Formats: sequence, C-alpha cells, structure tokens
Amino acid sequence: MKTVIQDTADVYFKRKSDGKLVFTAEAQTASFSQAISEELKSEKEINLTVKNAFFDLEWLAMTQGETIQEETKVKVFDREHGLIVDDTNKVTLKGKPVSDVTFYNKKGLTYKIAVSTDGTYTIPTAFAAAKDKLTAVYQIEKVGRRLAIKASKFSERYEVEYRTIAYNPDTEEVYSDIYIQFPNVSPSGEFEMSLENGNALAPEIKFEALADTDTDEMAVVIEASRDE
Amino acid sequence: MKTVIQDTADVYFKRKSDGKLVFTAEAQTASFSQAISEEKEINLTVKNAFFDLEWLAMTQGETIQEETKVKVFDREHGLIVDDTNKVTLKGKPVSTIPTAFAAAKDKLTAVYQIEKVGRRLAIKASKFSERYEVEYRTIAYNPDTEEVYSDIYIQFPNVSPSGEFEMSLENGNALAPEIKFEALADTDTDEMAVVIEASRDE
Amino acid sequence: MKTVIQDTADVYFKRKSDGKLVFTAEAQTASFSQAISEEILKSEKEINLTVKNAFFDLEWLAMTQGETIQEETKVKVFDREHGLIVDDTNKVTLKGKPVSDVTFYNKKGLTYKIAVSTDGTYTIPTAFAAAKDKLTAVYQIEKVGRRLAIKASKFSERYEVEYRTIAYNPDTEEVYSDIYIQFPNVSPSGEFEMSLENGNALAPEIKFEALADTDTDEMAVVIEASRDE
Amino acid sequence: MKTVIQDTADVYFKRKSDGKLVFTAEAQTASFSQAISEELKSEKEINLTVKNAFFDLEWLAMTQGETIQEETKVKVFDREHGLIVDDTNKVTLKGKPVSDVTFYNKKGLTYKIAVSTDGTYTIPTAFAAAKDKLTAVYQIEKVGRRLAIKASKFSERYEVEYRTIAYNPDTEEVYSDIYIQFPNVSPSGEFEMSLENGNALAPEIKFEALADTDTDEMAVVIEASRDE
Amino acid sequence: MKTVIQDTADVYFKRKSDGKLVFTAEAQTASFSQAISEEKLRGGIGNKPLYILKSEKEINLTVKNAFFDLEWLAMTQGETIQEETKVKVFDREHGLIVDDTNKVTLKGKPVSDVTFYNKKGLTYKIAVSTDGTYTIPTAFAAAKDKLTAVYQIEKVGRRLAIKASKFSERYEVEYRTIAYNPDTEEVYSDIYIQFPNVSPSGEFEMSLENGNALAPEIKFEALADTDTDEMAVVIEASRDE
Amino acid sequence: MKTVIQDTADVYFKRKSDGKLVFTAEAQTASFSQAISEEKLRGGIGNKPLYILKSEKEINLTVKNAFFDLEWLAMTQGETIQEETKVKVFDREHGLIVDDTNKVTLKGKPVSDVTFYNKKGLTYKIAVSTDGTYTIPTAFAAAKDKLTAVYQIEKVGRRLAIKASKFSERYEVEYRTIAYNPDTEEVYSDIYIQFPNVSPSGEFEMSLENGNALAPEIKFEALADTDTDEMAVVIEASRDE
Amino acid sequence: MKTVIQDTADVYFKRKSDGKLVFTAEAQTASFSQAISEEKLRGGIGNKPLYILKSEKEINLTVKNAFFDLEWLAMTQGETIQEETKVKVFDREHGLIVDDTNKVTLKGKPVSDVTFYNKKGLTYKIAVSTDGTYTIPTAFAAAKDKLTAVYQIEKVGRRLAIKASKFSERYEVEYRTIAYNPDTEEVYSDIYIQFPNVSPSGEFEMSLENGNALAPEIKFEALADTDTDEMAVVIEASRDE
Amino acid sequence: MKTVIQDTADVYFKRKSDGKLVFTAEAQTASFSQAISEEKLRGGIGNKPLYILKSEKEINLTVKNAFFDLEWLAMTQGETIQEETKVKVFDREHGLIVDDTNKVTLKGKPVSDVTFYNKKGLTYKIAVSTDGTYTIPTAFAAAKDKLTAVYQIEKVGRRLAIKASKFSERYEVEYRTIAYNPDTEEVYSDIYIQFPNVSPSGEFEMSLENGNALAPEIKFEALADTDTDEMAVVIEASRDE
Repeated sequence: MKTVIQDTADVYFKRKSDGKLVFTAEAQTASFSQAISEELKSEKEINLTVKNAFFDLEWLAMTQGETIQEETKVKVFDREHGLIVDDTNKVTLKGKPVSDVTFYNKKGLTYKIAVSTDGTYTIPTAFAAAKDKLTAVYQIEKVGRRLAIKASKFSERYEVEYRTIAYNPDTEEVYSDIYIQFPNVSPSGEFEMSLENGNALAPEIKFEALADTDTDEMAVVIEASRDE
Repeated sequence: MKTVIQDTADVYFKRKSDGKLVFTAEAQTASFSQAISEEKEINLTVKNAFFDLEWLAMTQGETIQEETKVKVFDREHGLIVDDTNKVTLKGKPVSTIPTAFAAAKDKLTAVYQIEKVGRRLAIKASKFSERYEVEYRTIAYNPDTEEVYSDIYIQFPNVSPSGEFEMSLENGNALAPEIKFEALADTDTDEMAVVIEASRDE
Repeated sequence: MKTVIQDTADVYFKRKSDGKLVFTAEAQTASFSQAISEEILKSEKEINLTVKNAFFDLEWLAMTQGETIQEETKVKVFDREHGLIVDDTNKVTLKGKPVSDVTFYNKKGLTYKIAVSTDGTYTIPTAFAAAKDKLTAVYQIEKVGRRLAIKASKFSERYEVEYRTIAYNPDTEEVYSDIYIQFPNVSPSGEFEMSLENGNALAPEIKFEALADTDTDEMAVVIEASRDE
Repeated sequence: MKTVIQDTADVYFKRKSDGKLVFTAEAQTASFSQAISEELKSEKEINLTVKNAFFDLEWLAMTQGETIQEETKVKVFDREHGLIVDDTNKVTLKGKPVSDVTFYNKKGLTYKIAVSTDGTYTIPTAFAAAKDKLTAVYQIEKVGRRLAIKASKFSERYEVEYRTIAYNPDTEEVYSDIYIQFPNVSPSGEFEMSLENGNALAPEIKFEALADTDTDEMAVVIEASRDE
Repeated sequence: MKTVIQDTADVYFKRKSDGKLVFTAEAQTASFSQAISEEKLRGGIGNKPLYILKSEKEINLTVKNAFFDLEWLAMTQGETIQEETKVKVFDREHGLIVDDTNKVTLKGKPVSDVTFYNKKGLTYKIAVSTDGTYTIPTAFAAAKDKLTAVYQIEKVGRRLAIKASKFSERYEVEYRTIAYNPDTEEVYSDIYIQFPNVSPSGEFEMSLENGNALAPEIKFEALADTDTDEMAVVIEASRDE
Repeated sequence: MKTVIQDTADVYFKRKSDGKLVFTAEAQTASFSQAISEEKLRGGIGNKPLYILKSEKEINLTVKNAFFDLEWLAMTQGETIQEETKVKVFDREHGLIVDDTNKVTLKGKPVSDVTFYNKKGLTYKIAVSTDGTYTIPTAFAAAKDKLTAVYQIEKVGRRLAIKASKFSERYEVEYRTIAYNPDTEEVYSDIYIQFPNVSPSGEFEMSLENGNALAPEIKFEALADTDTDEMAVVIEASRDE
Repeated sequence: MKTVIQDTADVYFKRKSDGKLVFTAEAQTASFSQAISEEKLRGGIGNKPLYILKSEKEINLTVKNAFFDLEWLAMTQGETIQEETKVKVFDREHGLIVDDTNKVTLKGKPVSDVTFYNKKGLTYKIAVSTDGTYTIPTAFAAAKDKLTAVYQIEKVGRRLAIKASKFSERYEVEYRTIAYNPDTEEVYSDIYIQFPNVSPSGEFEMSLENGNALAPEIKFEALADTDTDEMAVVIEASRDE
Repeated sequence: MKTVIQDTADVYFKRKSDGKLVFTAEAQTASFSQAISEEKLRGGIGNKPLYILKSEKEINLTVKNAFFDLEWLAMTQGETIQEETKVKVFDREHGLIVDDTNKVTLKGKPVSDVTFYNKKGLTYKIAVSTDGTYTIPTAFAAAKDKLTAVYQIEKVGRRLAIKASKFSERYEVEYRTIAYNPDTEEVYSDIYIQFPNVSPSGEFEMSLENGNALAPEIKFEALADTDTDEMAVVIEASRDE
C-alpha cells in the first residue's frame, strides 16, 4: 500500500526483571538511524533519540540505575535581599541559616560573619554604615526527594517502541497503524541536557538495542491496518 | 545549447535478476555525488514524498510476511479508578490497589497488553546480493523562447543498494523518506554513470 | 510528576580553600555534558560545566587563569587623532601628550613618521601634504589602572558549583518544584571563546571540569523540593 | 565592578622589522582564543579572528608577505557586446585587442581570428549571416597595482592591541576603557573570503601570538577607569 | 420564499461563568467572518496539490456600537470597576489677572506645585500656599497682565485599571435581525445568529477627536464548543409560528 | 471582433453527483481571479535572468447575490437543514404597568425571564425570577422610573449548523453575458465562461451595517479536469448564427 | 525643456516570438513602477551607519483599457484561438402556460435535460422529450399555471481554454504621449518609452458588476536585456524636428 | 450610563527627571491602540497545543496638534535647544537684467559663490565679487537679457540638531475630554486617561504640502509601573463635585 503518515510516534516501554511498564504518557520527538559501514566486518549499528517536551525525574534516573531517595536532609544554598541596616549598625535575618553567612555591600566587598543564634548580626562600620541595604547568602537545610549519579556502570535494561498512526492519501482517512518492535534494548549512559532562557529544554534520552537470544531480533517494524 | 532545468526527475527501478519495474512521478530530489578517494564517486540519493514498505524492503534484504500476529502496546485514558472499593479496566489485557494513590477519587491509568494482525518486516544482517537498474528523467527550459527542447536522462548501470537508511520522524511538518544506492562499473563496457539529453525535433 | 521550565539558573560559586562565596549573578546559558573516550581502559566520566553571564568583570575570568590582578599599575596604550589641519607654514600641532614616534596619515593612505617633540610644532614634507590639508595622527599615551596578564599552567584552585531553577506545573502554570543541582569540587578549564561583535553583548563564558569526590565519590547531585514542605 | 560592553575594537598593527606602525581600525568583529594542547599538554595557543567592513589590498598583503610594486602593465580580459555583422562580413572591432579574438553567435560557436593591423575582422558566412549580432572577447593591457603570492618567505612579527569602552550598567556612561594589547604575534596563513551578490566579503585575517623572550607574556588585559 | 435584510442586529452577551445576561443595548453595526487555513503538500512535476491536511477552522466576530460606556470594555480585559476612588487629575485655569503688588489669587484647591505662564511662555513652579495668593517675580511679567494656572486636584469617580493577566471569562453572543419579503412589503422572518464559547480577544482601538463616528470597537474570537463542536449557528424564525 | 461589455452576468450552478440545476438567478457581482506567485531575483552584477518558476496557476471564484438564500449558505457549508426544530432566543418589553406598586406582571412567555435593568446606570438584577404569571417581584423599589424587562423565548424554524465536516462536493459553473458593438449600439455577442470541476471554499464574510443590502459572499476554487486538464474556458458567439 | 503632461499614453505591443505585433488600440490608463531592494552596512564604534548598500532593481508594469475582448485576454495566456467550435450553453425559458389537459408545450432544442420550476419556488425534474409536451404533476401545478424551463442548448463560436501548465512569451511595449509648452501651451514634444525584453504575468481580475464596465487590466513584468545591459528607455521627441 | 463624547482630548506632558509641565496645549486629535500576542507549545499526536503560554502586552499612543512648536519637535530626542548662532542658508535672486557691459548688479551678501541661471537652463558659476558686480560671457546671455541667481546668505538664530546617539528620560501623559448626555444635551461627566511611566518613542513624520496645516505626530511606548504594575488608568468622573 502507498500511503502517508504525518504526526509523531508514541513510545512504549517494557520491564522484564519484575514487570512494571513505565511511560503512561507521550513524547515529542523520536527518530531512527541505521549505519553498518565499519569494514571482523560490521554486523549492525543502531541509535535511538527519544525526546519529550516535559521533564520527569524517572527519565533521568533510568540512564544510571539508582534508587529514588525519599524526603531526606540535603544542604542547599539560599539568598536574601532588601535588608536595611538600622541606626545601631545591625541587621536581623528572616530565614533560618544553618551555616556561615556572607554579606555583600553596594560596592561589592564581602564580609564573613559566623552564625548568631539571636538572629541579629552586627555590621562593621568599614563594611557598611546606617541605613544601608544589605544582602544575605547562606546554606539552608531543605527536605525533599534526592537523586544523584555515581561513576560509570551498566544497570537495568528497559525496552522501547515506536507507535504512530497512518493516513490514507486518496481518501484522507486513518487506514493503518505502525509499530516498531525493539527487543532486548538497554538504556544508554549518555545523557546530555542544556539550560537556557526563554526556550524549552527538550531533554535527550538515548538507548541502544541488543539482538534477541532465541529469535535473533533487534529491529522489527510492524504495520497494522484498521479494517480487521 | 545553454539552458536551465526546472523540474524534478522521474525514477525507474529494474532488477537485474527478473525485473519488476516500479516508478514514481512524485519525488523531491535525485542527487548523485562525486568524489575521489584511495575512487568512489557514484553515491546516489533519491528523496520521495510517499510512504511505502516496498522501498524499505528494497533497502533491507527480507520479505514482508502478511496476515500475522506478533504484539502491540496501547493505552487508554479517562475515568478509570472510582467506586471506592476497586477499579475495573476495559480492554483486552494479556500481561485491586485502592491505596498507594488517591482513594478512588482521581484518574490513574496503567498500560495493558494487546495484540493485532499486521505486516511484518525483519531487518536482517545478511542477504545482500541484489542488483538494480535506475534511470532519471528531467526537462530543461530554453532561456530564449520559454519552452523545453531537451529532456535530460541520467542512468546508472550496475547499481547496488547501499546499507544506509536514515529517517527522522517529527511533528506535522514533513516525512521525506530516503533510499540511497551505489553504482559500480559495468562488466562488458566499464561504464557506471552516463547522462543523455533528448531532442524533440527528431 | 512531569513539568516544564524555561528560566535560567542561579549558579553560586565558592572556593574550596577559603570561605569565599562570590559570584551570585543572573547568567544566560548553562549546561553540562559527558562522553566516552579512549587512550588503556576508558573508565571515564567527565562533566564539563558551561555558564554564560550577561555581564562583564575581570573577576569573572580571574580564576580561569592563575596569578592575581594588579591594581593602580601604570601602563602604556595607543591613542589616535584625526581632523587636524596643517597651516600654510606646513606645520601641525596636536593637543595630546605623546611619548613615542607619531605617525601621520594623509588622504591617499601614505604614512609619515615624526618623533615626538616638546615644542608641539611638527613640519611635514610638501609632497606628503600641501597647505590646508587634513591630517590624522596616532601616538602612545601612558595610563594607570587595572592590569591582568595570563601565564601557562598553574591550575590548583577547586570550587563547588550549585545549579538552581524553579519548576512549573503544566496544568496550573504555577510553581510545583525547585530543581537544585549540586556539584563537588571542580577545576577551572583553559577554554574561553569571547567576541566583541557589533551591537551585541559579549556574554563571557566560563568552563569547569568536575572530578570524582574524595569521600562520597559523587560528581552530580540533583535535588528537587516542593511547596508541600 | 560589573559592567556591560557591546561594541567593536579599534586595533592597530605594528611590525618589528622597522617599527612600522600602520593602519587605523574600522572593522566589524574581533576576537581572541586560548585552549590547552595535548602533546607538553600545558600550552595556551592564541589565535586571532578579526573581520573588517572595508576592503584593502594591504590587508591581504600582510598575510602573504611580499612587495607591493605598482605601475605594472598586465594582460587582462575584455568582453565586447552588441557587435553587428554587416553584409560585407568585415567588421572593425571597437576595442584594441592584443591577443587572439573569438566570436560567438546566438546559438554558440567559436572562431579564432588573428589580430588585424587595420582592425577590420573577416566574418565567415557559415558562422553567421548578415545583420546578425555576435560577441567578442580578447585581452587588453592595463596598468595598476600588482600583488604576487609565493610558496616561501614566512617571517615578520607583528603587535596587536584592542580598544573598547565599558558602559556603566546604571548611569548609561562609559565607566572605563578596556585594552587587550597582545605582544609578539606572528602571521598565520588562513583567509577564506567570498564575493557574492547582496553580501559584503568582510575579509578575515588570522594571527598566531607567542610569548615574549623576556617577560614570558603573550596576552594582557588592561582596565582603566574614565575618571583618571 | 427569499428575503432581503437591511437592518442591523440587537447584540446580547451572556457571561458563561455566572448567570449574567446583560448588555441589552442597540448598536450600529455587527459582522462576523469565516476563514480557513491551507498548508497543502508539494507533489512533484508541477501538479503539487496531492493531499491537504486542512484544519483550524476559525470564525472572527466584530461589533461597533454608537454609544460609549465604561461597562463595554471589561470584556476586553478581565477586571472590575472601582467606584468612589480618589484619583489625582490635572486642570487648567485661565484669565488670572495680576495686581500691582505682583500677586495672584487662586480659587482652586491645588494639591501639588502650581505652574504659571506669561504671555509668551515661561515656567514658574511654586509650592502650594494656604492663603491662595502667590507672589509674582518682576522678571516674570509686569502688573495688569493675564496669566494661566495649571495644577493637580483630586477627584472621585469610577476607576478601572488594565493589566496583562486573568483572561478566562467566556461569553455567548446572540444576534437578532428582521427579514423583509421581497414582493409583499412586510416582515417575513427573524434571523438569529449565536456563537457559543466565544473568547474575547484584545484589539482595542479608538480615536477620540470629535463626535464624528466614535464607534467603540469590540472584537471577539470564537472557539470550539465542548459537547457539540458547532462553532456557529443560524436560525430562521418565521412570524407565523 | 471588437466589442464592449457593461452589465452583469447570470450564474448557473450544477452538481456533479446528481442532476439539480439550482440557482438560475441573477446577482450584481460575480468575479473570478488567477493567482500567480514565485519568481526569483538570482542576481549577479545586478542582472536579471529568466525570472520564473512556472508552476501553480490556481483559479478562485467570487459570486455575490441580491437576495438572502438559506440554501446558499447551506451549499457553501454542505450540511443538513433541520426543519421544525425548537430553539431559544431573547426578547424585551418596554412599559407594562406603573412602577409605584413594586408589582410587575410580564406577559407573552414566562420561561427564563431574568435580569431586569435600571434606567440610568445600574443593573436592577432580580436574579432568578421564573414563576407562573408572577405579579410580585420586589428586588429594589425603583419607584416610577421606566420598568424594563428581558425575556427568553422558545420558537421553531429552520436550523443550520457550522462545523468542520470535510465538504467534498464538486460542481460545474457556467456564465452568460451580453457584449455590445462599439459602432451600432447593439448586443454583438454572448460570452459564456465554463468552470467545470469546481469545489467550494470556506471563506464566509458578511456585515450588518445600518442601511445596505446583505450581498452574501462565498468563494469557489476550480480544479483541473481529470480528462482535459482544463479549469477555465472562454466561449462567445454572435446572434447572427 | 521644462514641460509636463496630463494625458494618458497609447500602447503598442510586439510579439518577440517570430514577428507579430499586438494591440494597436487606445487604452484608458497606463503605469509602470520602479523599485529596488534595500539593505544597510553597519560598523565602527557605536554602530554608526558608515555606508549605504542596495541593488537588484526590478520594474513592474500596469495598463488599463476601457474595452474588452478575448484577443487581449489571451495576452496573459499565450495560445492559439480556435474558431467555429461546437459548444454547449444553457438557456432560460419563461412564460410557459399549461393547458387544461395538464400538459406543457416546449419551445426550444433541449440537449440533456429539462427542469421545471413553479411560481412558489418548488422545483420539478422531468425527463427530456422530443415532441416537447410534458405531463406536469397535478400537485406541482394545475391547469392554467405559469411555468418556467431551463435546458442546455448547442452553439457554435470561438472558444479559448486555460491549460493546467502555464506558458508565456517575451514581448515589446511602446508608449506615446505628448508634452505641453510651459507658457504658450503648444505641443512642445512627444514622449515614448520602450521596454525591450519583457513578459506578462498572470493576475487577471474581471468584476462582473452592474452599471459600468469592468475596465480590464493586464499585468506585465519587466526583465533586463542580455544584449547591451539596458531594460528601460524613455525617448522624448521634438515637434520642431 | 450610555454616554456620547463630542470633543478632543487635552494633553498634559510631565518629565520624570524634573518638575517641568510643558505643552498644556489643547491639541487637535488623540488616539491609542492596543494589541495582544502570545505563543504556545506543541506536543504529540494531532499537534494539539500544550496550553503553556507566554503572553505580553503593549500599547501605542498617538497625538495630533494643529500647531507647530520647536520644543515640541525637540521633545522626541534627548537634545537641548541651542540659542542664537551663526548659520549658513541658501537664497535666490529673481528678475536680473544684464546691462550692455555684460555685467549684473547684486543686492545680496554672497559668502561662498553666485551662480546665474538663464531662461534656456544654462548654468554659469563665478566667485563672489567684492563690488557686487559680476562679469558674464556673451555666450551665456546677450545684453538686456533676464537672469536669476542663487547663492548662500549667513543667518543668525536659534538652532536645533537632531542626534541619533542620545535618548533618555521618562514621561507621563494625561488625557481629558467631555462627555455628553444623549437626552438632556448637557455634559454629564468627563473622562481622563492616564499613562504613568510611558517611554517616548521616535516615530516622527510631518507633511509640508500646498495648503492645510502640518499636523505633526509623536508615538509613545507604555511600560508597566515598577510599583503598581500598571500602564493605563481610565477614570470616569461626574458633575457632582
């Protein structure tokens, strides 16, 4: 049949260790590649680029298999603005600093002062005078779920799929659906992301597919109609 | 005479073994490269505007067994978890839990296992013994009388399908499927690429 | 759950040796990446920090190189003049204080050199320029101010890097999470690609390499908060 | 204190052969680069990339160090269009050819004819008929500047300095001036211009900077406030 | 049989958030337009159109009344009206004579500096004085001269603010026009046009210089209805039923 | 032969599927246009080459009318006409009973009559007021101002809906105009324009201005014939044969 | 010398294909426009504009005539014109009276179908007959009723068709206008402007409006000649010479 | 209440850096426009919008005055007025008769050069003569021939220099107009429009043509206030003060 597809392809994932199928959602960009070359002659090389328009922790976690920690204790930074110095060359904080705090004057020179339990911190005359705006930076203990990376390792395997919809050209109707079956696919360790201003991130997730054991299948494409 | 080409190029496929002529008049480009290395210069590239499996099959080395069931993955949405006690999913699963989530006052979904009939193509790492014949057909406009006099033909005897297949699937912009070949020198004439122009007044 | 973000980061810089907590600014771009290389064994995991700030300061690239800045240092810099008019006596007079040989440019592109003279009046050959001609001159002028120079090698400083951003709920378009990224000790790089193009901010960039931690053996920690706490 | 800069640079070039300071800058873009080598890993190569809005022969001349000898007669091509063939098939060319002359008809044909003392050129009837129009091309000598390129003579050491202003981010005035004077820079041969329609060529000149023999310095940054 | 319509349509908007059926006013014109967007698909030799993915069928609305009202702009930008708000507004006073002592009395109640202008032009800002009499410099002007005073005074009225946020209110537009039979000379039918699920976009524009065709312009945008998927609907209503 | 035309031309419509010959009527304007695009500079010393790409050649149609036809807008937006369908509409009344009673007895239809109005600048909102021939609405006093009333009325008639239903009907268009000999003041020839295999567009713009005619406007696009590859045909002949 | 014009120039066209000359007839309005692309060069300290750079001129054409015929309608579509061809055109028949036998006689030569319309608006479809007598249904019409009929007829004339692929040929354009003396108002000189190596473009638009002619306009595009590097020349005359 | 406006808008200009209150004039015409633009994110199947939006707002201000003022022109750019300064301007002389001595007398003060133009358009150039008499060759003109001359004359007056490098300061604009009741034919209220923190924008165009005034325009850009986050305020007053 000579037909056309237009839109993207939904991804689907498989779990085989215990069985829990992730990705009850959709994505934005999914591509395909095939290059043998490599004149011990080359057998097969394949790459996958699944690219969604959202951001979820599990889709960075599945690159390097680690447990998703619960709300634990982590040390993170903090900042304050609009702190005025009183007539007594002192200032009080509104947050809860845990570590040493630093004050930056209008010109830019800094000042390191240890933690004061009362909350009010003396301001040296050389650093600043009365009625002077001040800023505070300190470390704050915030509870929340935790994730990190650790060296290079191979981890849990997870399959992929390419599911899209077809259109009948001459009668502009949904004629068929296309599914690409990828067996024995393991997640790749190359995860790269970028952070800009006024644009989406489009996170990059890659995998690679290994050949099947008892069927010798690595790349299967299935086209299924809708009239049966 | 000096002229200018305006149109695309028609492409015909002929097998050296038996030959099933398949053609198309709807294509984007019919481009062949040229380079010297140590020489390989007859790399080709044709970009179409219509989806098919035959050409994909041509790129690969296998059939498309029809009327077969393998597997499929599909999911639903809507109101799934409700009525306090348990849930009830609608479908044909192959491969409850009131807790661990909202107490049946939300919409939580899980993908289930289905299957259906469809075509099957296997990408195998063998079966590269196919030869082909290709031919181009484009027109050239005369820059003096605003008419076409000579039709330009490019044919590549002894061509082989290169083991390359790059395609990109994106949103509602375009598809542009690609199939590329590679032609070597012929046996009895040592020819791999020739270009021929036409003449209507003959 | 899933979320989207379009804002910048809140990168903070601190030095391992001391308690310096400088560089809290509003940057433009920020990213990190990893790759796999070969020599024998690969056994590599490299993180290359990137950050571009819409502000310029010599302190920003101070730690990119070694040594330290020099304050109130006398330096010699070039200066040029144009629009000078030569009198009918075939002489010129500038209003600067040159300390080097002064070159003269005519309208035909020819160059004439005359050493600096205290009298302030300099003669010109008639062939170079006739009477009532427009001449331009270049010379050298001493100045005082900040001076910074770069050398080879001498990289020993270590820093901790923190990345901050705020998540957005796709449904309500409001705050849902705060994505925090923390880095262990890092080392300055030796790459800096800046350009002062026409009518667009230079936006200098800083690059860092993250090494494995001594005790925790970590390289990148991603922390996420929420309004629930 | 942090400022914002957005402008080009006023660079000057000086050579050590005779202390020949030349040229005042009216350019488009400028930049400098540094990196780390691998083979003696510790090495900071300095590359210069400056694009100029105007064209100058000397700018190409410094790249290929050679003499600038002028008033040299050269053999350059000239094309004559609009010639009309008479019935006598003997037409005197308007120009003054010195090399071989070739005629071309509407269909496109070639006919080499030697120079004529009287200037009248015979036209074969097979080439074209009467009242027809043909074009001619030949060489005409002309005087002007001449530049040559050789395969040797790599010498000369230049000096490059930069100049730009620093706009204060709150008073909308130049707070300071920035100087990026580079000592002991050497020519690097790489310049790929392109002349097209609707775009200036913007010639590019690249340079390689080396450290001095006494101060071991290759690149300095100078900042001086405007209030001094 | 057929008919011809020459009259405008009575315009009604009903808010969808609450049961607010208001703006029962008569306007001077009303219109709506329907357009489609084509993207097509290049084919080849020159017979390029092969298959088109036509979608995004949209309908625009237009209405211009012959009266001005502070009520008929809140649909453009979601906001309320603040009444009895103390606001500061400028004012101009003319025909202020100056006595021989170079002093001028004021009958207004300034709340800020007062600027005085002489015959040709000059700026003289002076702090407000409770007595109401202000001295005049000799260089400013001479005696027996007319001056003008400009200053700021508070006022009370209905104040409305405009911002860029909170654009969610939906409405329902209903038309009503009469149809004339072509060969009997009385009314024949009433034509009503309804636009469910219409989103008010902001294309505010006005030119206040005289009474020549004020025409406060309000522009609306129609969007898809959820349970019916019918962007617009026309109704023919004969007078015999 | 040289001639001049100054009048209109009747419009002939036919359907490809069935054999109806709808709209053997007349109008005031009926125009069609050709669209051409592309062409490049392709400079070099500022010279100009062939300056063509030689594709496209679309044909658009534009037909107005002097009367309002329901079948016309039904035809440009092919759907089904719902005869004898109940619909809801608004209505108003002005003056029923003196207001110095706080008693109002609306007449004509009691279904969904709400949201009365004050007479100067306020909203005399009764909120819900649906009751059987109620004569005791209190709300606010508003003694002897005007009264005012707003209703909701149920009526029946023709019903038409607008939605993206993928119209695909094909048509044939024929024209007929009369020429004029510029010498003897007589109709020299009759000119006809043939537009086989023409499909309707989705452009529907009209306005309801103070005093004018509706002149409904829809567009058509002519596609090349599958056999002869023609979309526009010009034919004329004189009445002497 | 110093003069102006206030008259519309005449038009002359020559086919550059072999030898043909076209349209030696008066026109009502002529025009031509010259435009060039625009860029700008920037650089230096402060982004001062140091130079101006622009090229790639292009010139358009415009002509309007108060007369219409297909000979110059084929100007934008260059093809031969076939004469005396058998074509099918429509026909409108009115004043049809049915006798007491409930049958209607026909006057004409129908080709494909005959359609009947009653006075009230309902349409009737009947098979085409040879005698011309049709038994009208009693419900549709009774005895002594006014009917109308529409049927296709055959005519012979000169036809012109628009092909799917486009085609154009280079042409020559000539202008002719006379200047007026600055003070004595005599015809000082004549002005002629020649456009070698030009081709038309397809943007035809005929409005079939009533009360006045459509005044057809033909759109041409200028092109640079490759012979002597010129594409627009204007020549003034001298009545003394 | 439904109210009709009948007058212009009063304009008040105040600069933020100082307390100046220039241009208390009545102006001729005032207007302002508002537009809304936003972008959305795309997703998966069907290319449905993801309903994540980035919206921004902007407002343009337009005013028109029937009068001309130098400081009104200087208002656009950030430059001050330069007082009486020596400047050079051109001048012409008409009706010059050359004597039999091929000389002409001049009643002007040339500073650079004097050029003579004859009736035939010939041009001659000669340096300034101290005695005011110039020598003209007989070829240019014979004795008793009419002549005209053009030269440059020094002038002294206030100067303005428009600069393309300087622009600063912030302004605030207030409006004022009267509102007419449609029944009592009396001013019911008055409307003021305020634009705090409005940035001047340079879009200046004035037409100097034959007859009728110049009516200069200045456009403005409005930014939200850093404190209240507002760009415009609409307040309706009343005659109850």
